[PDB]
This record gives sequence, structure tokens and C-alpha cells, in this order.
Amino acid sequence: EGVEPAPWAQLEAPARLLLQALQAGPEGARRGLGVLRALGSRGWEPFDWGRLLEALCREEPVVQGPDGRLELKPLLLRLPRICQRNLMSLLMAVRPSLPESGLLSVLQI
Amino acid sequence: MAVTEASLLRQCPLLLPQNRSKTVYEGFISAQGRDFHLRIVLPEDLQLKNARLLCSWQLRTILSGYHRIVQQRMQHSPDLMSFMMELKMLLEVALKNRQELYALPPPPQFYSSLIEEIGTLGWDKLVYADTCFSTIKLKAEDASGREHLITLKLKAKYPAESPDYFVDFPVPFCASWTPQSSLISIYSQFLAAIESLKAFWDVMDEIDEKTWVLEPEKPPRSATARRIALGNNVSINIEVDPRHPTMLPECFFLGADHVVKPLGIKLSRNIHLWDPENSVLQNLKDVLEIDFPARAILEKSDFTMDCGICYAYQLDGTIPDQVCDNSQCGQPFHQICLYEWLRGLLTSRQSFNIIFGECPYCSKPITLKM
Amino acid sequence: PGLAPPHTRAPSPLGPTRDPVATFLETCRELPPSVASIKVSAELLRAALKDGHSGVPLCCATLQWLLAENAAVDVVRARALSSIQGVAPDGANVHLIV
Amino acid sequence: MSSNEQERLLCYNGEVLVFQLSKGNTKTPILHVRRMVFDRGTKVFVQKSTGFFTIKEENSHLKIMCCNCVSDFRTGINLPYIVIEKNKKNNVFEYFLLILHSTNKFEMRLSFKLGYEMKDGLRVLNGPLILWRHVKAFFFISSQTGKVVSVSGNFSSIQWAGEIENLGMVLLGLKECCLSEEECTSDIYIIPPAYSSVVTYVHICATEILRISLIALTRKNQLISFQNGTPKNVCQLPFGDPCAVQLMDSGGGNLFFVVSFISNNACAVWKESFQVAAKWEKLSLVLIDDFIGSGTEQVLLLFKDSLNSDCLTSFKITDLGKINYSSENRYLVVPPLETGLKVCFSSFRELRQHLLLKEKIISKSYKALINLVQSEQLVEKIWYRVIDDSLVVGVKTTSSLKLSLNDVTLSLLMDQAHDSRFRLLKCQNRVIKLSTNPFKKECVQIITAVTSLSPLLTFSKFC
Amino acid sequence: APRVRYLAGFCCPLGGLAAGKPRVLCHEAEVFLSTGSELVYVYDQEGGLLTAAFRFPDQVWHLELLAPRRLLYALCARRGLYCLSLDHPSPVIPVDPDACILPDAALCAFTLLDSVLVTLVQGPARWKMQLFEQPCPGEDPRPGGQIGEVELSSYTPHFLPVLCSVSPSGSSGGFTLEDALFGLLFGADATLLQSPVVLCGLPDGQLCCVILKALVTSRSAPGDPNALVKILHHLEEPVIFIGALKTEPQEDVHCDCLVAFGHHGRMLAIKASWDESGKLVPELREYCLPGPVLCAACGGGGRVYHSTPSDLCVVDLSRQPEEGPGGLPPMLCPASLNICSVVSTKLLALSAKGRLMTCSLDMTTESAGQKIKELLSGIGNISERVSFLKKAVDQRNKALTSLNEAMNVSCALLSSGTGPRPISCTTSTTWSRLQTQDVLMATCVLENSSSFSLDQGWTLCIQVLTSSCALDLDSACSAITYTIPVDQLGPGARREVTLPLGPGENGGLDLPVTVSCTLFYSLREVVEQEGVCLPLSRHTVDMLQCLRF
Ligand SMILES: [Zn+2]
Ligand SMILES: [Zn+2]
Repeated sequence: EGVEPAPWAQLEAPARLLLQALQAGPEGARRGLGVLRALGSRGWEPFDWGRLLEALCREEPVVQGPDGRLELKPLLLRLPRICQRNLMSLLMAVRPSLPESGLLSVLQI
Repeated sequence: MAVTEASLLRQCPLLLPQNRSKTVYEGFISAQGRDFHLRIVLPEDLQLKNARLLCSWQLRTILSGYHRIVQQRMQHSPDLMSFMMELKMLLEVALKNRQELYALPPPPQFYSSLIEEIGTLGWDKLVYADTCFSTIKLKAEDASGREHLITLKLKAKYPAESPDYFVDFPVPFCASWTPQSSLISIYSQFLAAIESLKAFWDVMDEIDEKTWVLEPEKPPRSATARRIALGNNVSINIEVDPRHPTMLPECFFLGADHVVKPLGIKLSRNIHLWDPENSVLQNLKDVLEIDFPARAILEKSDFTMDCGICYAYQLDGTIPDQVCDNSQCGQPFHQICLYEWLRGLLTSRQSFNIIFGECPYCSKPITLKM
Repeated sequence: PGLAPPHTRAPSPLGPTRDPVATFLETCRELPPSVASIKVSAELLRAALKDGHSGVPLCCATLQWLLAENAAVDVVRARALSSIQGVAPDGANVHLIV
Repeated sequence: MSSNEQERLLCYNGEVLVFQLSKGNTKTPILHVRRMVFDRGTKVFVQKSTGFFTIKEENSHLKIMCCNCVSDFRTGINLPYIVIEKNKKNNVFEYFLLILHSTNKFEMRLSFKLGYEMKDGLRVLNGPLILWRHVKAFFFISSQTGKVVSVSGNFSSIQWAGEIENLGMVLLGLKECCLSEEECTSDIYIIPPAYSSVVTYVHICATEILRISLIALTRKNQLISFQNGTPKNVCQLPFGDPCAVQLMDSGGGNLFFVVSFISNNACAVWKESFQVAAKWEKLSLVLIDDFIGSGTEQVLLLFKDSLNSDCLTSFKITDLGKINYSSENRYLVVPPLETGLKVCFSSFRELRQHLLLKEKIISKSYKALINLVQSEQLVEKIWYRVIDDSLVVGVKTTSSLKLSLNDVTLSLLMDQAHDSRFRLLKCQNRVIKLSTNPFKKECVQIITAVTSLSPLLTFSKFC
Repeated sequence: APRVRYLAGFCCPLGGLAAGKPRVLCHEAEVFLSTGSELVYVYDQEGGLLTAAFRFPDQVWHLELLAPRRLLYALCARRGLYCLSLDHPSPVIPVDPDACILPDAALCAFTLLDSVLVTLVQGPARWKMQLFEQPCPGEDPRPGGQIGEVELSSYTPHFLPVLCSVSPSGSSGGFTLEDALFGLLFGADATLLQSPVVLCGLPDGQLCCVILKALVTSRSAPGDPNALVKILHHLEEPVIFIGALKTEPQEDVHCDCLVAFGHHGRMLAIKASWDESGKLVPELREYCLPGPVLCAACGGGGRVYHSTPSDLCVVDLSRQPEEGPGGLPPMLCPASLNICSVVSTKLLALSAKGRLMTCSLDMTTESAGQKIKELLSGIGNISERVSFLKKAVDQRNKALTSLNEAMNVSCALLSSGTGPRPISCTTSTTWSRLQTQDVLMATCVLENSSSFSLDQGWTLCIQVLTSSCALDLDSACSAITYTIPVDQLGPGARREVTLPLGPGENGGLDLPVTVSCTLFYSLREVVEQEGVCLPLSRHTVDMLQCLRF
């Protein structure tokens, strides 16, 4: 009935860890940088932002408003509200090394 | 139209009502140039609270997962027309997600043109191609003799729309695509962007050679930061600007409060002596008025012994004690950070004073005893 | 048919396709608008035209006199358009201006 | 080709036989079989076995002609045959038939010794049965019988020949006439004598009850089907002077027709859309068999002897699909292409199935339309006559329809497919009662309509 | 590495070989073949030359073999049942009727178990199973005296029936099931007697089993059908193959799965569950493969090689239980009917062109450039057909949309809108002048109110009945009828037709005149013989419309 899986469940594990990390309140943002350096450290030294920025726009269905209304929300609006504000904070922090087409799709959301 | 007399014809043309009393529809339903079988049954009256809806196995595998939504929509939707509008939308979404399994390119243009174009580039270039032929990756060289890769991802219609270009280097790469352009065009733009950033590269190459770079270990080509170690148990981290590498960097100090302070003072005094005509090292050495060690310890670097959740040593008296049972991770944690993490995950299960869960970094069984 | 009084939806005739004997011959064996005009002196046409009616001086009454025998002349007498479009007896269209 | 030095080829069970009369030195020319097979590694034909057969005399004018696979009637085994002609320059011609066995040994069956050289559609048929003609007289010599026979009937050409079911052996020479070759001499649902004027070659496909479905092709370089005398799905051919058609199967559902021409060229048309998928020019020979080992037929094309003085070189083997053979890193791209082939093929097979599904749904919904508006035969049967310039159509009723209680009418409705234009069409209706031997006793009510013809014979035809 | 070899060839009638009848069996290194003819062949499989051929009279309909006794049993069609020693001291050899054993001359099918020769013989309408001894010691190969018979009362009649032995484990050409399944299907009796069971699929479709130990009868003790023969499942369609499979593979294989197969492609599989209640339950599945199926066999591990008319396809059951849908890839071989499957997978088949073939299933330089070339040529070849089929689909689609409009119009006209306004047609009487006489004309206006466009396929039929009373003497015109093609019409538009009603003879019109319009829709035009008519309306002229003052 009320079990909800985490909406980042289906992503490449590194992204899952990043988004898990940002969840943890206002010191959530800082942690993200430690996560990115702690994946520069591991076997996959580059981090494939283009895939996370695709996956952040992908849509799934939700039922909000009255009781019944089918709507399509991208990921960025569906994951927890402190993760949103600390994601966009960490993109503000690392803008230069991001592909613009993806970034723009996110801002479009 | 508004009423379900011409609107239903116009919005689901391949649904044919079998019965005179329009109660059983059968036929096809359209989505992204693909028709799916569908057969619907109403009661004696026009209520969808109870109705049959059968589909082909094509359609069920694609409406896998959304089964509960559709089931819900059957009960919640007022009219049949709106239920079909919603199910076509929904179907579009389920297809756009698993776009991997569902596609077909137009060969006569595609496969031949791409192979002609890779011949126009030169087969010295190509290094990788995906079985779906969607992703390909090419190589180029610097005049300095550095390899830089470029990933493209191609659509069903390659020459029509832009292909998504992914590249490592830290300034944003801009590729003027035309419908007339091809792989040679974007590749020439890529070589131009490479030759632009040469100077930044020279800087980082000289640094990674003549100094103990520490924590971008085996650094990427995107990386602007270089935590340099100096003396012992103190470091200076250094971020460099790509447009102006030779220009003064952002630098500050981690380590012992008593050792760093005189260094900050000496820096303050010498910062006017910075000169962007020499090298970064040749400027820093006379600015901070000290020399570096050339790899004082190569074996026992500062293996990060911090929580790997909170990234601190000394969390509330506690030490990084709880560790990973893994040779490849070996990552310490804290009781508190690792308890609040494991109590979150859905996989974890708690015995009396024990929680078993996955190590955050490597996702291996880790045990925590409170 | 277009300028007609009723303005009612009549199907366009589109006379028979080349010949039913032509069809026979195809099966068994398997552009600008052309214009013509005249000019004439207003003095001649005036002494030649009306004497009759109101007669807006030349353009409309000239066409009324040109179509005095046509059944749909009274309409153009009313509407006073000095120019007209219609269909043929054989099916082609014809527009006649003065 | 037909000479001493010169060869003839043949395809027998996924391999290729090369018969050559090698004029050998002590000896008269020897019949040689090479038996050659396709490696798939080396992309050549390699010799897998040989066989020879000495003909007994030091007499010239040996000649190969006529060779295919037949089915011997003793066993039921197909085997290669070969017809020698033997001329001693005596104005006497022998005409051997040799049949070659799995063992690479030969077995004569007929000697047959005629006087005049033959020059016409020589044509071997199942129960090893030679069959030829001179001046519009057909003759045949079975191997079972052994004795020469003349055909009682009289025919010009012999368009088709072979075992139709239950009729033993048969000939189609005039498209009415359909002989037996046991009791010399149904012609009702064979192709029309209208087409009989242009038909040059026929090839039957299937038989029910009779009713045969049949392809043909004609002098106007056409290619036509028939299903019980119903010229469906005509095609058209680029080149001229067609000789023969073969059939090719190639795979799941694909059918081709390989059509050969006099001008040393040939084409392939893809059944399901009588079109042209390929055309070739050149061509010493064409053969159709499974050469590859893939379990589907292919087509082997031999290119002209201009290239080399050696045979079975300069070939090409082609399903007209995945299989195609013929006579700087690059390796990473390939498996993407190989997967691209297999996705394409699967997409093909899925479209076909999808299409069937669409037709099944259209049918279903016709029947649903029909049943939505709505058992006892209210009407016997229909008939029509033309009187002079009037068409009259009439229909004979049954007991259930009582003209006391029901005014009935009738109408005729033209197919708008023909009528690009719309006239009206008018019909007057009479009822006709006739008493049948009043001198219970049957009355006969029939109901009839009359109309003009000439308004409806615009298109030579109507329905 | 040629995956298919061709071994020898046989005489094939036009339209392909017959389904059902021809059969191929293989011994260690021999292969025995019948092609639905008077002949039966034996091929040494090393070099696929024929050792020996056997001319029987009349059409061998089924074969079997015994390895230990080294015998070969065959069924001649209208004659009985022959036997042949494989040593058997031209290569063709005709059989003397000395070899005939039990010439029952009405027997349609037969099979063998260890020491028994279950047969099945068409009587009159009701077919009857029989059961014989067969003498275990090497003697004169005899039947012996009939142990038992039965009457398959359910069967009341081209397609021969089929038989299968299903002995259980612990107790033979057949299939040995596993005990849990055996117990599910044949019950305690069969389990306890450890009795072989015989499944007969009949051309009727229904598939009946009979227990052998239970089948002992005599003239003092006749076999009772309603007790002794029972019926698993009623396939609607004829039966082609029954087998058993080892699903969960995780010679004497204790099979687990039961397979039946329709002509038209209803496959049916059964397996044992013991699920959900702590009780043994049966797993039914009626799958539905495409095609007319022509033959079937069974290969290692739940794979079922069948042969539609297009190609030799293949289905896997091997892994809830068995399979939710059956999805079934071809293997790119022709319509082989008569398939046989020996395990090592290397199967033997006869191609419907009539060929015997042994299907054995499973970088460089600038020559790589030639490889590239071949693949590119290939894709270009295929694409042009995929092209063609898309266009086909577009036409059939167009059809459906059209048809849809038709069905919507149809439904609107029969419905009662309470206002007849999908399509309307007024008529109106007037008077004209012809040569000398006044004529009376009916204008028939067709008006489209609703949105629906009557595109091609619709046609108006008006019918003018001069009066409704039938006399002693049939008039020269009870009614005239006219018909016009309606084309596209479109929405809101209107078409008009004028008709004479008025005196062409005598100057005499009797009034009431009834002018009736209807519409006919023709299925064919957009692409029992059919259409539909629909009743627009019926105007009466009652003298009062024919006055002029
Ligand atoms: Zn911690
Ligand atoms: Zn770990």
C-alpha cells in the first residue's frame, strides 16, 4: 500500500549515491563535492554528467490535483525537495564542465 | 471535436466499434508510428468502473509497470474518449523511456552514409562503435602529443538533427552543426577547440610531472583542481582558469593551523610578484618562497580516513571505526552517519542491535553493531 | 451559377470526360486562360446603348445590353456589377468583363 | 553450349555437375562429370568428385544437349540425366540417354536410333520420358515402355509438360487442350484462348478440385498469374524475348521468379508485388538451388566466357537477401553492421505478421457491420440476358416470398471503381407469373429489370 | 561448416508432398524413410547412398522399428501390416505377402510397446482400438491372439490418427513420464498397476487415453468403453503430434511435460504444479502458434521443432511454470514436413520439395572491406522490401479509417436521434413541359447535416413504385428504380436528382406514388456476398401535390 521506492532507484549506482548524498539537509551540498572527488578517486575517474542530465528530465506518471488526474513529471520535480535545491546548487558550483544542451533542458523544467 | 461522435473517429481512427450499440471496440491504437492491438468491452451501460480491456502481448510488455495506473484509470476516468487520450499519452511515455528496444533506422541513407563518412575521416580515427551503432567515439591528438576522445550519440536520423557530442575538456565545447555538415565538420571544430586549450594542458602536464599531485589521483582532462602536497601533512589546493592559466590561480591551504599561517603571510607579501609570463610552478616557488618535494612519499599518500558520508574526521568524539569488509573499498565510517544511512535504505533489515546493509561506495554486505 | 440569385449549394456540372467513345478508345488501345477582347468608342456605344434606363454611364449598361437576351440580366440590372463569372453550356467557366 | 570440346552444366542437390565430351587420345571423346561444391571459406567451387563414361565407338559427332534432373520411376530417386546425340554422318542419329548414379556411375536407358536430327523443344519429363516434335507432330519414348509413340492429337507447340496430379503425364500445347500420354486426350478453367495468342511459356503451380493456379509469361514481355482463369497480378519486364521461368524460395515467405531471356540476361520478380527486384546482363548460365548450405535456395549466375577460358569461374551467388557472395582498421564497425542486418530482417518478419493482423481485423469488422444491421433463401438464383441493345436481369423466387403481401423491386448498381463519373442508371421492373402444367401444381413468379446497355459499356466491361 | 546437407532426392508431386503421412526414422547409423508412396528407403548415413529400397503395394502410412529384434513394421493403407528383418539376406526389393502379419485391412494407425502391438482399426462409424501380444522370443514374427479391444464411442466420422505410449518410471519406443505428473493425469489405478498408458489423438481432435493393464477382454468379457477409455482434452482441430519434454533440465529421461499440437496451431502443454493449496493441480496452457503445422518432434530440453508451411520454426518451454506466451523463431529452413530429432542437436528432415536433408544446428585485411561491401549490399536489398510493406500497411490502414466512417454513419442512421439528421433526403413534386405535354417531376434532394463525409463506396438507390396492389395481370412496370453514385459529398453539401413520374402512356397516373430512397454501402469499393442498405425515407405523392391551378 504505502511503500514507495526511491525514484532514483533505476540509475547507474554513482548517480544514485550522489543523489542519496544530497538528501541530507543543508550540508547536503558540500557532500556532493566530496562525492565527486570520491569518484574521481575510484576506477571511473570521469563522471558521466550527460547521462545524469538526460535521466533528470525523463518522465513518469503521477496522480495529483483532485484525486484522479494523470500527469507526467520529470525526475527533477519528483525527488525530494531538499535534494532538488541542493542538486541545482551543486550544478551552480560545477557549471563549467557540463554539456549545455542537457543543462538547458533542466532549466527548461 | 467535443462530442464522442466525430472526435472519437478523428482521435482514434483505428478503433472500430463492433456492436451497433457502440459497446465493443476493436482495432488498433497508434503511438509514434506503431499500432498496438486493443479490444475493449463496456457493460450494458456507459460506465467504465467495470470494463474489459485486452491487449496483445506487444502492448502488455510495453505497459509493464504502469499496470496499476491503467487499472486505476479504468476506474477513475469518466468517458471512453478521455481514457484513450490518456492511454496514448501513457503509451508514448513508456515507449520513450525504453527507446533502447524499440527503433528502426532508414538504412538506405544511414548505414552507408555513416560508413562513407568514417572513410572520409580516415580509419586511423575511429576507435569505438556501439552494436546499435548509436554511440561512436573518435580520437584526436594535440601538437604536444596528447590524446583526446569525443563521444557522439546518434539518432535514428543522423544527418537531419544534431548528434549529441560529449567531450572531457573543461571549457564547454561548441559545435556548429548544419544539415549539410558531417563528421568531418564537427571533427575539425573539435581539433580547433583542442588547439585553443593547449596552454591549460601544458600547465597541468608540467604540474603533474614535476610535483606530487595528490587528490585528483590519475586526474582527468576535465580537472581544474590540483591539491598539491608540500612539506609534510600540509597541502595547497590550486584551481586554474582555462582561458588564463598562466594568470594567478586560486590557492589556499589545508593542514596545521600553526604551519600554514606564516605561509599565508608570506603569500600575502609576495602576491604582487606573481607574473603570468613564467610557469605556474616557477611563479609559486618564488611567491610562497619555498620549494616543493618531488614525490616525498609515493606509496603511503593520505589514504582518506574520513567518514565517506560526512567527510570529517572527529565527528563528536567518534572516530572513523566502522569500516568496509572489502579489499577494494576499505572505507571507514562513523556509527552515527552509517546508522542514519542504513536505516534509510529499502534493502536493509535490523536484528536486535545489528543492521545489515550495503556499503554506500561499493554496495557489499556491511554489518553495524550499535 | 456563382452570381446567381439563390446562392444555393449546387454540385458543379463538370461535363462528361472526353467521350464515352474516347474512354473506349483509350482502354481498347492501352495552361493560360484563352482571352479575347474588343474596344469600341464610347460615343458610338452611347448613341447605341441605353436611351432606356439610369445606365451608369458605360461599363454596366454595356454588359446589360450584351446580355439583354440572357435570362440572368435582371440580376445584373439590380446588382450593377459591370463584370461577371459563369459556367458554359458545355461546362467550361467564362468570366466576362467590360 | 553444345559441342565436343564444349560443356553443359547442371544443378543436382546443392552441387554443380559439369558434363564435358573431352575428345581423348586410342579413344573417342569421353563423357566427363566433374562434381563441384562451394566451400564458404574460400569462396570458390572445388572439385569433390569425378566420373567418366566411355561411349563405345570411334565415331565423331557426339553432342550434349538436354540435361536436368528427372525422377526415375523404378525407384523414386531424382537423378541427373544426359542426352548424347551420336551421328555417324550416315543420316542416322542414335540419341543415347544416360542417367548417372550416386556412385558416379552411368546407366544407359534408351538408344532410340532415329534417322533425322532433331531441332525443337526436346523436353525430358518425370518417368524418364523423352518428348519432342517435328512438323507439328509430337512424339515421345518412355523408358518403361521402350517403344516410340506418336501423339494422336495434333498440336502446334507444347507449352507445359509434366505430371499433373491423378492424370499421370499431360501436355498443354493449345490452352484448351490438355492431353494424357497414356489415353491421348477438362479445358474449362485453363487460361483463356484470348491470351492464347500471346502466351509463350507457362508453369503450373498447384492443383485442386479441376482448378489449377498457374503463372505464364507472354510475347509482350509480361508476366501473369491465374487462379482458375482469373488473370490476377500482371507484371512487366524490362528486357525482351523471354525463354523460361524458374521459381526460387530463398526463405521465410519470400518467393522469387527467376525469368530468363534470349538476349543473355535475366530478371527476378518478387511475388507479393509483381515488380522487379533485380536485373542482370551477361550470363553464360543461370542455376537455382541451395548452393550455400543455408537451407534456403539461392541463385547462381555464371558470367560470360570473355573473362577466362575456364568454366565455373566468374560467378555470383545471391539470395537477394542476407546471403551474397561473389568473385584501414575497419573491424570495429562490422559487428554493428551484422547486428544491423539482423534487426532489419526481424523488423521485416514483424511487419508481415502485423499486416496479416490488419487484414484479419478488417474482415472481422466487415462481418460485424453486416451482422449489426441484421437465413431462409428468399431467392433462388440470378440470370441475365442481352436482347439487342437492352440488358435484362431476372431472378426466380421461392415459396417464402409472397407477392400478394410484398411489393418487390430490383435495382442494378454499378461499381464506382470503373465509373469515374456519375450518370444515373435506370431500371423498369416486371413481375411474371407463369403456371406450370395446370392442364400442388407449381406457379413460377420471377422478377425482372430492364435497362440500356450502351451507357454501361463505356469501359469495355462492368460489374 | 555447412549446417544443412542434402543426402538424396525423391519424386515430388506439384504443390509439395502430403502432410501427415510421410515419415522418417533413424537407427544408429541407418535412416529409414517413407514418402507417402509405395516405397520405403534405407540410407546408410555415412555416405548417404541407399543400401536398399522396399516396394510395398499401396502407400506406407506409418513405420516403426525394433532395435533388439531388428525388425521394421509398416502399415500398408488398405492392406494390413508388414514385417521386415533388416539383414534381409537392382537395389530394389519387392515384398512378398509372406511377410504380411495381421492383414486387418481396415487398420488406420499403430504403435508398439515392449512386448505388445497396440493397433487401432477403422470399423464402421465407431473406431475401435485393439491390443495384441507379440512373441518375445525370436520366432516367426507373429502377432498372437488378441488380448483386448475397445470402442472409441466418442469418434464418429485423410488425417490418420496418432498413438503414444506413456509408461511410468520403474516399468519401448515411447515416452516415460515422471511420477508426479503420471499420477496427476492417469490416477491411482495407473500409478499402482504401474501400467503403460496409450494416448490416441484422433482426427476428430479430442485426445483419449486408455490404460493397458485395464484392457483385457474376451468374448465372455467385452471391453466397456465408457469405463475403460477416457478423454484428457478436446482440441477443436485435428491432432498432429503428442510428445513429452524435460523442462527444468537443471535416453530414459523422466519427462515432465505433455505436449499436444493442432493442425491449425493450437499447442497444448500440461505440467504438474502442487500449488497454492497444498494440492497437486494441472497446468493447462492452450498456446496458439501460427500456421498450419505440418509435423513436430522434440529436442533436448523443452525445445519443440515444428514446421509451418513457410519454414522450420522452434519453440522453447524450458526455463511460475512453463511459459506465459509461446514466442517462436524460425531457423531459416524450408517447409520441412516429416522431421525427426536424434540427440547428441542434429535433426533429420524431408523437404517439401522432396529432398532428404540432415540439418545439424548449433579478423583479416581488405577482405574485411569485401565483407563490409556484402553486408551493405544486403541491407540495401532488404530495405526496399521493408519499404514496400510499409506502403501496403498504409493502404490497409486507409481502409480501416474509411470503414470506420462507414460504421459510424451506419450506427447513426439506425439509432433514433429523435431527429433524423445524419443524412436527409426531401423530395418535392413540380411540373415541367416536354414537347407538348405537361410532365410531373420529383426532385430528390440529398442533404448532409452531420459532419460525416460519404466518401467513395456509398451509392443512392431510389425506387418509384407506381402503386401497391398486385393484379391478375402483372403490369408492364410495377416500379422503376434508379441508382447514382454518391461521391465524397462532404459535410453540409447537397446533391439533387430529378425524376419523371408522369404520364408517358395514356396520360394516366394513378396516385398514390411512393418514392423511396435508400443508401447502399459496398465493402469492396474501398479496396455470401455483401453490402448494406439503409432506409433514408419514403415520400407519398397524394394528388394534392399534382394540382397546379
Ligand atoms: Zn561520520
Ligand atoms: Zn565498501
